[PDB]
Amino acid sequence: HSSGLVPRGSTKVKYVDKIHIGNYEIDAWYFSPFPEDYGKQPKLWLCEYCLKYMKYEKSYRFHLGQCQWRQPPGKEIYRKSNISVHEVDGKDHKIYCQNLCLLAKLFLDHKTLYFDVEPFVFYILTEVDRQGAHIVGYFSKEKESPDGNNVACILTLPPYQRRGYGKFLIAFSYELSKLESTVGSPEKPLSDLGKLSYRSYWSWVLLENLRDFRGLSIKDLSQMTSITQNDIISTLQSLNMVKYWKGQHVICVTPKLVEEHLKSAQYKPPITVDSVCLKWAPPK
Ligand SMILES: CCC(=O)SCCNC(=O)CCNC(=O)[C@H](O)C(C)(C)COP(=O)(O)OP(=O)(O)OC[C@H]1O[C@@H](n2cnc3c(N)ncnc32)[C@H](O)[C@@H]1OP(=O)(O)O
Ligand SMILES: [Cl-]
Ligand SMILES: [Zn+2]
Repeated sequence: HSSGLVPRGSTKVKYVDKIHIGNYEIDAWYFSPFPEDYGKQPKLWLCEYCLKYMKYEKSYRFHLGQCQWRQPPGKEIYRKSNISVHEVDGKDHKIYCQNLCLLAKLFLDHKTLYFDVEPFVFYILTEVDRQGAHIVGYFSKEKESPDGNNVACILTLPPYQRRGYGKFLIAFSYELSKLESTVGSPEKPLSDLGKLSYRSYWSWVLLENLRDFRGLSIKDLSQMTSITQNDIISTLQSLNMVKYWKGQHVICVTPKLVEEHLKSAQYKPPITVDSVCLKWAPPK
């Protein structure tokens, strides 16, 4: 894709820059390869339930009155109060997942090809009211990850950002890893916002464990949390809670120092994953 001013005499081919979804309008952050004909109109209109993308307010309004979807496809594997997660296999809901990937790419620097959804499972987060289940965000996961990634992409839609939904999704990804009896880590590279979110999540989990146990190796923490030993080490380093002794990382902290960290404004997830509300078994 091109940016900047086009040369003298040329026509700028417009990309999608604004979407209307439910009762939100959202500006694009990046180019997404919707077909060129969809980019030329002032807005792209998305059905908030089936994610079909449309070119006109009038086709949108017709769709709104006809489409019977009021939630994501697939299985509702998590429900606590009005928060739900649906598991959507890319092989079985190809069109929905393609629509989701084109949406997501508007807010991601890079992504795998939007049509290549079969290798992935998608976990869709919704807030539920009387009208339906309204998409907040999602993460995707490779069914088989050569690199041991437990998340491929993660997104909270911009109007829902900074409310804890991203850390909910991160927590959720590690609950899956724990049930699979494996460690995992997000696919690299992480965006700057990605880095802040993961570091916040990892810090909170590790601090919480170091005070609930009170004191427990890095291996122990990894097995308990499914966080990789490398991500534990980088997080403990940022907490000033690790020493290096003859080439080996050694946790070094007291209960008092853990509490100082937990009592500070820098480290309290507004919504957490309740295992009792999760219904999921590993495939595998
Ligand atoms: C796995 C590979 C990838 O997917 S890399 C790409 C990751 N995704 C993206 O960059 C897409 C666009 N961004 C997003 O969707 C969101 O920013 C993500 C990364 C999902 C975070 O979601 P969100 O629901 O806002 O997270 P959260 O409320 O749970 O807060 C997480 C911590 O991050 C911080 N944070 C967040 N946004 C900002 C910001 N604008 N400026 C400064 N800090 C920010 C929050 O304060 C929070 O940290 P803390 O717990 O308050 O210390
Ligand atoms: Cl916006
Ligand atoms: Zn629809």
